[PDB]
Amino acid sequence: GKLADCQERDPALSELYLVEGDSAGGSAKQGRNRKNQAILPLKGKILNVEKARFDKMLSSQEVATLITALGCGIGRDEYNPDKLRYHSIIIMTDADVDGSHIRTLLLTFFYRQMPEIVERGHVYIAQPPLYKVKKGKQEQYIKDDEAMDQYQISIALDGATLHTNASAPALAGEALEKLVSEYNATQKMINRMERRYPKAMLKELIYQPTLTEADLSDEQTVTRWVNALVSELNDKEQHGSQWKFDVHTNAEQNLFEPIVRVRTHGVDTDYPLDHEFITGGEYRRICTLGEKLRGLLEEDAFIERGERRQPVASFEQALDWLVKESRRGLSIQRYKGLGEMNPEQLWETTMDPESRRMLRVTVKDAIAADQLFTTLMGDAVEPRRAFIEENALKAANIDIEN
Amino acid sequence: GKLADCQERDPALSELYLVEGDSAGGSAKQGRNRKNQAILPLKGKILNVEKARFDKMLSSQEVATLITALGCGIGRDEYNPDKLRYHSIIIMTDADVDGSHIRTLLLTFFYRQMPEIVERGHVYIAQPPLYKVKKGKQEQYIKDDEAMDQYQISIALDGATLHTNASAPALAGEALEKLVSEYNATQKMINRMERRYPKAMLKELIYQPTLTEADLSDEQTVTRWVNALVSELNDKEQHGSQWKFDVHTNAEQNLFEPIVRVRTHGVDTDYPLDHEFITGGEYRRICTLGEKLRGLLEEDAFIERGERRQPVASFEQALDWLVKESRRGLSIQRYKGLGEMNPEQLWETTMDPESRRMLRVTVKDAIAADQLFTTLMGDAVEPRRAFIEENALKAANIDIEN
Amino acid sequence: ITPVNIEEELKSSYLDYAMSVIVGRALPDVRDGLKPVHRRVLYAMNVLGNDWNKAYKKSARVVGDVIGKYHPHGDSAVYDTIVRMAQPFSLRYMLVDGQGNFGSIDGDSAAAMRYTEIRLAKIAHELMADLEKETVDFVDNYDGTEKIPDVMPTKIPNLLVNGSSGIAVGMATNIPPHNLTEVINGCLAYIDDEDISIEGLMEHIPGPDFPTAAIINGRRGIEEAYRTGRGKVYIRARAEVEVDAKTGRETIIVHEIPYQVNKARLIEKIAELVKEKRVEGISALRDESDKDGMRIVIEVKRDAVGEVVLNNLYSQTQLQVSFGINMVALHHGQPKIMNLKDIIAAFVRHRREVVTRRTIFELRKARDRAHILEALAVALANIDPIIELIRHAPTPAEAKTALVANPWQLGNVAAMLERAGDDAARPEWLEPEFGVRDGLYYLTEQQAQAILDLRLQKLTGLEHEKLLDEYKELLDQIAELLRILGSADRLMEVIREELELVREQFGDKRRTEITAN
Amino acid sequence: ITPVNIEEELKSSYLDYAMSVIVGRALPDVRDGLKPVHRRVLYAMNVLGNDWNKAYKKSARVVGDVIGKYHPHGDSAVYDTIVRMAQPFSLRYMLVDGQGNFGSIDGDSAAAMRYTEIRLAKIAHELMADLEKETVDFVDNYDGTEKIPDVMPTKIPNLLVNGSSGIAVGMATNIPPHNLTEVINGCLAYIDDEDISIEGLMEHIPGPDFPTAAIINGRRGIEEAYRTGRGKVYIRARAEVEVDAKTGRETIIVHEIPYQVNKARLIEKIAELVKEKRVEGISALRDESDKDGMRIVIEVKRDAVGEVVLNNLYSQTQLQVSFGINMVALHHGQPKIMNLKDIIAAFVRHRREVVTRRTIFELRKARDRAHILEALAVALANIDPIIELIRHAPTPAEAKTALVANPWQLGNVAAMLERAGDDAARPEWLEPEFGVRDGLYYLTEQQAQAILDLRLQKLTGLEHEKLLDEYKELLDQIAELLRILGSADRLMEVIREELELVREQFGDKRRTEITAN
DNA sequence: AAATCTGTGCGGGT
DNA sequence: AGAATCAGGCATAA
DNA sequence: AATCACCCGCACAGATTT
DNA sequence: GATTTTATGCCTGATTCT
Ligand SMILES: CC(C)Oc1c(NC(=O)c2ccc(NC(=O)[C@H](Cc3c[nH]nn3)NC(=O)c3ccc(NC(=O)c4ccc(C#N)cc4)cn3)cn2)ccc(C(=O)Nc2ccc(C(=O)O)cc2)c1O
Ligand SMILES: [Mg+2]
Ligand SMILES: [Mg+2]
Repeated sequence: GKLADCQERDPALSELYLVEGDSAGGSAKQGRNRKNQAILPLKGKILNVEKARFDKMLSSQEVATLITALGCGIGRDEYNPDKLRYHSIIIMTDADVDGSHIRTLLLTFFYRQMPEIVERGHVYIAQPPLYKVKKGKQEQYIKDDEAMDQYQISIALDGATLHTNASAPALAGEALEKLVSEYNATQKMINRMERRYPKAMLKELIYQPTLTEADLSDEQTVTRWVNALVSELNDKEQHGSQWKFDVHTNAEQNLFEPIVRVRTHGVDTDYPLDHEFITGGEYRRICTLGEKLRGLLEEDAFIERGERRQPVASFEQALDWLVKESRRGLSIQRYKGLGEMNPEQLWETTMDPESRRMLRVTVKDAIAADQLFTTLMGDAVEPRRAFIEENALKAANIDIEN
Repeated sequence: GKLADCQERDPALSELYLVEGDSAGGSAKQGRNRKNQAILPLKGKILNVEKARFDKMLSSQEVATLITALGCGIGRDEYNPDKLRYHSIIIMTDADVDGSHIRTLLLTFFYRQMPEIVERGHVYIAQPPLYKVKKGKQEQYIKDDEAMDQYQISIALDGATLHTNASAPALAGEALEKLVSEYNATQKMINRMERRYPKAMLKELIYQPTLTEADLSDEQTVTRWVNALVSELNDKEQHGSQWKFDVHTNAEQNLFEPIVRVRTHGVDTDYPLDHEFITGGEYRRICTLGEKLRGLLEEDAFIERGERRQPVASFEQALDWLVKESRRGLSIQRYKGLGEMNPEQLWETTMDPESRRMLRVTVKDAIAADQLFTTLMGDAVEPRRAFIEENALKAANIDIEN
Repeated sequence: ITPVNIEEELKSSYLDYAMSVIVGRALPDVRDGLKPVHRRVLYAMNVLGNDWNKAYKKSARVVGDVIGKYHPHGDSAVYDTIVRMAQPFSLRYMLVDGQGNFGSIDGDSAAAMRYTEIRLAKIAHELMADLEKETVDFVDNYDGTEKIPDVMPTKIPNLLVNGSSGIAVGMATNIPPHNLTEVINGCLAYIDDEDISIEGLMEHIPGPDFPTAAIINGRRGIEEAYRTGRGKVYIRARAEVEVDAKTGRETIIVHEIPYQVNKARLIEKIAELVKEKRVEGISALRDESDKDGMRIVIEVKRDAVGEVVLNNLYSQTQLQVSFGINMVALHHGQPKIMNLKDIIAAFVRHRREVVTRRTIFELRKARDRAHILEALAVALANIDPIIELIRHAPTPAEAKTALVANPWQLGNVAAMLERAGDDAARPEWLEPEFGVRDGLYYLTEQQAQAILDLRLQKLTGLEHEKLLDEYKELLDQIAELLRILGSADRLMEVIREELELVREQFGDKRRTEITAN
Repeated sequence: ITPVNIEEELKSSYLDYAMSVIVGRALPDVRDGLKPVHRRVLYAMNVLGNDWNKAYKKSARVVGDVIGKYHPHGDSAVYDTIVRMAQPFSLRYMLVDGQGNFGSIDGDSAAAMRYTEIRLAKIAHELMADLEKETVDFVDNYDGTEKIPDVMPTKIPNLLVNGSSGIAVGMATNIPPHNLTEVINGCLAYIDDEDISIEGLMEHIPGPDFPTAAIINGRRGIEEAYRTGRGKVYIRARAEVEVDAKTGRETIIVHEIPYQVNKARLIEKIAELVKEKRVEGISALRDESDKDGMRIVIEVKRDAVGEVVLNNLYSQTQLQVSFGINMVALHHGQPKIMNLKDIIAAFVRHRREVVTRRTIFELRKARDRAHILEALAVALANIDPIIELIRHAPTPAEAKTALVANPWQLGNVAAMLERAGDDAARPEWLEPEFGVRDGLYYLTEQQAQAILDLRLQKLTGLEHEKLLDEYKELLDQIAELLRILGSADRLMEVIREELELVREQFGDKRRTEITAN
């Protein structure tokens, strides 16, 4: 019942798969090496043995079918890991949050009921793809979002793109690639500090010259600096917000802060660029990038895409134009789940021995793992809530940003 | 077995229904009178006992359940019509072709396996409605298309409709109604013979006078009629048609060979008219209707419609406007099947003992019925093909012309 | 075959799942009290133009559109969510107007998607008011192809009015309904005075108001729940004992039942209890509820007493239930326990922000329209030279350049500009080079393009006067919009007027009665 | 209650059912070779704008639209019909481009509606060409609310190339696939001479051509089928015997199997036959087909000859099959048995009708456009009186009446207005009162309204000349359309050019091989 | 040892 | 006699 | 998430009776 | 057009231990 057995009888070359969803299991049954591979679809979420009792565990059908399929016993004085069929086991769940939840449930079951199986290293986790990209001739699969970003960046700078400053220089690859990588890293760093300061404040600081706090002292040049910053911010404002500046001489080094009134109708008291901000390394790297990102572009300039040309006046405009031009004849497909894939794709992505990729589960420490399982999967609400709160956004505020 | 038996045990006041489908069965169970009515839904088309062997009949689940529900035996030496249950049986299938096919299968089963049940008159056929009409307060149900057409015609001439021709005449009811009914009958007569001639020719011949065969001659008399008809047809076109004509003589009568062409380089080459056509009664009744239907409208004419006056010619447009006026505050719905009807509607339309309508099945001759059943439901294809071809549209092409 | 520790995999997977369920599935938002599925369903229905005064649509169409476009989940959950919103006995104020079979209080279940039909309700359009005037922020969908609102610009206090119920990982939320008029009066009282205590607010809001119109017993639980955020209350059914003299035998009649109670299960439980001799003095049980109303009849034995047998039913049967009030909601993307004053303050701040953004958008649009109207009026003032110059134009670009590089006389229209002076109607982005400088208008590129797109039909007198009328009214509109932003009291006056209008439009009467022990 | 004879009821009911099935479900139409379900599905997909170079759509959307709007039947039949058209091993030229798990040659399965996607194919747009130019007849749907084409204006000979298979009450039909290039060559040969014999036609069309590329063993049944409409042919698989020497081993390799045969069932049948000792000399059986080709390997014993076992396999198992050609189709709403010449003649007549109707529609549109452009050109030559009249008038209605009242002198544009062929560029519905009279022009109401909508941008030279160029082009277009409608030889040239273009675009190579016994 | 009888599958419908 | 344990209901997701 | 158990015509093995 | 049983938290009533 709901188990496609294999032909191999020796329990050292067989495999077993625990597929999520009936359609995915049906598709996988077609596209598999029928000699030494088996399938066992799971209709949905399964029993949690950590909270449930032994009698209810035996009463259920999914766990009972799994126990029958594995071939080993259950409980003390009957369990015997030597009588094991399907020496290799693969999970292969979906790539969404419910897939991770089902994976955690299966790991809890295997660890609590059959510790020796996990210890000996007979449990594997599969890594199905997420994106598929075709460009007429080339076709490939891409996992998660990071690899998609890397592929997009590489395709953007794939040939041509000889940037012209004044008449006809040529950065020609590596310099432009380094500049793009640095710009993306700085933007990623900026994106993770939106709560503390406005985006526009960080964006404008890169183009303006360095503050040079070493030679600032009390020359009163900070007043002109903040005035120019406020005027530049207000020049291209398109949201109705207004900006003002305030300065004082509480110490030897004069201090200043902006005041912003925004669409919310409430005014923030200050966003001070205090001693920590100027001494912080984030502003130092921002100024480092800005030093190379000054007004390098001359009166006449353009980007030399392959058999194409377009005048430009800003680096972001050139990047956007290159990205848009690189996405002309590119086709992309996104898989919502395992049920969207035909048997050939599943075979060549997850079930082919010569091109599949998997992870082996191993145990580092016993007491720590037992404590973690008891804390997370137990029937005690308060410890679980405290653990979730500890690793909440309060602990996500990493100040390294690197 | 999906059988909801009634409470009454006396087998002289019980009833049984064989509903088509599952949704209709559920609605009937909801809306039935639980005291002395039972339901027995059928999932789909049932076994054809005429072709199937005796052993396979008892294996099928549907017919086995039906036989068990009826309570009588099956086969010789065990059939016992005296010990019968559910003395009244109602079919009540859907109102489409599949319903008729299922009805034929059930009738074949009842006649072949239980002749005495059919002979004694214990089989009834229900007749649910098709159309529903609403006019604010006056709402009702209409069965079959002919009743709908009659209802529409009656509502079109429900009061008013005083046709003012020249100064102040008044048909005043019966004359107009009889004229409209006769015109509709002639239109139906034209439609059934629409294949053999164009619509325009038949529609224009009614306006023309009689052929006047008395003064017919080879020259100066045969040509005038056909030329007048062609001229009257040519100046009323919207599809780029063209009507041409020729005549000939064969020492007996002067025959016409009119021709027409439209949206094709080909030509039929003949639409002959001779003594046979004029001798036919269809032309006689066409001339009889056309004698009244002439250019009676003067420069001033109108119809005294309720709070409306539409002075126009070409009385067909007046009829269309009257139909539009009738449909101004009218709503019509067409049920797709028994599933659409709610339980109250099913209760009050066919299952109510004091407002339902049914048909009783009786046998006139035995040998004729047996031969018909063998010819139709038998496993010989040639007699069935011959019977279908004989009663095709060729048999429907009745030349009675009345 | 890379290795991986079991502890790290378990930790990462469970934390990701818990965070996603907490911030995406169960708890509602304090500002509008809608879970993401409700917001996505309402937005999808709004985009299709399924208004409250048009033909119905099949449920399957809307469900499929919601699944395909915005919500990447199954069909059963979405259809059940849509069905629960259309039931008169589930929500205090229905948000979906449905036609078909959406279940019943007895315990039946709705039909499939293929047979039912739905459309938006009249009140629902108030939740999505001023959605197109840049009032709320938009975020990308799962595949980065669509835009969904981050929060609706609600005009109804939806959270208190409709309540909520949800189960998350490590926490849960449960809030009962309320009455609209009382909540609006409380909001106005808070607007008048911002230091009002809980006792002052409870003058206008005595307590909950369920749809089923049961009785609430006790008063300490409500006050404790409002003061702290956690409490317990007792809901008791409405029943009576009636006797017609004659035989001297009384009967118990029950008209109403508590919130979230099934009639069939209650009747069968009563039958089972009286079967096993666990309740004395009950002879017959019947249910005559049909169409007209709800009626459950219990005929007692001859020697029994109505009060004694009646009091046992509350103790044993489910005619009295306990409701646990526990208020949890998302404030700024984190869970928190709220009370009444915090909810009212959040609603008021949301309204202030929405009104400010709407005013800014309207001001920008009015100024942009007035800018083009000025150029059209100036061009019509000097039509003959304009056409004379255009006739000798080799191409439209040369005509546009000729029009731009030449001053023009104001003419008799300059007097109107005397009312339009003081730089009140000039766009912010416009430079001081253009516009009237010394009684000679200077045209821009877009103004010249608009002039070139002028039809001959507007050369008549009536069309000429309509532009002047439009300009004159736009000046007053701009003045009013400026005055609204020039002070803080006018904003509160506008908010009060809107709340009063909503109360007048959607007011209703109270159902549930509160009594002490 | 009313009595009714069983015989009459049975006769009427069965005749109604048989007549509905014969012309409603099973047999195809000769002109385009599509059953009603195929036509309804294709039209529904076309209306939604699901073209061949756009994003895919879920199958549930199309199925629901078809069920609700056009086809009142169950969903399983519609979905199976949609799935069958997307399989490369069922149709010679696929009509639907699918994405998902649509099954394989083993006859395994197909995923449900919520796990697949579909769109139109490139060739499928050739069937529905010139649908909007009033080239075919429309009929009401089952409730008099929609319109559906009576027949598609097909440009591909669909019936011959794709074949058909259907069962009815009292008759059936079965036609195999063919090659497109051969059929187009046959049609071109027929157009040059209508008295061509069957032997002449068979020179361009040797025989069927299945998708699977089997081998046809015989040549006598094809002639009988094409000469009388009924015949029988044999389809044989492709296999060979290869010897590697060493120990004199023999192995049988099977590449290509016949049409409509499942590989898994064939393998299981061979295994059952060798198991039960009914076929001697076979040792082992294996399958090795993976993504590159089909290969079935059979090993034979060292004491047997490969040829005998191969012939036994051909005679016993399903490696060799018989196919009975039986051509039946609807001609004018009645079944009829046909041969190749009748089909070709019907297709040619259909093309002639479609081209004639399209030409008439295009001529009408061109005449209307030229009629409007004449009025605009005449108005552009009297600018000063027109603007004076418009300015003096107070209302657009008064200006329109004043323009319509007086004639307008042609001016310098009289050279081209009179250069037209008298009444060639004049609408047929226009009265003789208006138009170019003796030395003056008379305007209608619609022409005056069009004049009032003119922009000032048209006063430039380039815009003025573009209208004259367009009018001159339209004159030549009208002349060409009139010449096409005139003679009966230009129509054949147009048809030949269209057929040649189709052959160049969608041609391909032959697959099946034909050999004698 | 020649002649009947008995099943299976193809594609649109309850 | 009174703590301790075991079921069932509620609303969005496999 | 694909499967239920029949109707319609045609051709062809493997199985019973003459 | 109809077809299973799980996770997650808090409250109740009913049954089971000492
Ligand atoms: C849901 C889907 C199916 O369809 C829709 C619908 N649906 C309808 O509009 C519909 C469909 C059918 C009916 N039918 C009837 O009302 C009648 C009533 C009746 C009663 N008696 N006779 N007839 N029933 C029938 O005709 C019928 C036909 C066959 C039947 N049985 C069998 O065949 C059968 C019987 C026995 C056996 C056995 N052994 C086997 C079979 C029974 N009944 C009404 N409405 C609507 C919208 C959609 C939609 O747009 N979805 C969508 C959009 C976008 C997206 C996206 O974003 O990707 C996703 C999704 C949709 O997919
Ligand atoms: Mg999923
Ligand atoms: Mg039907």
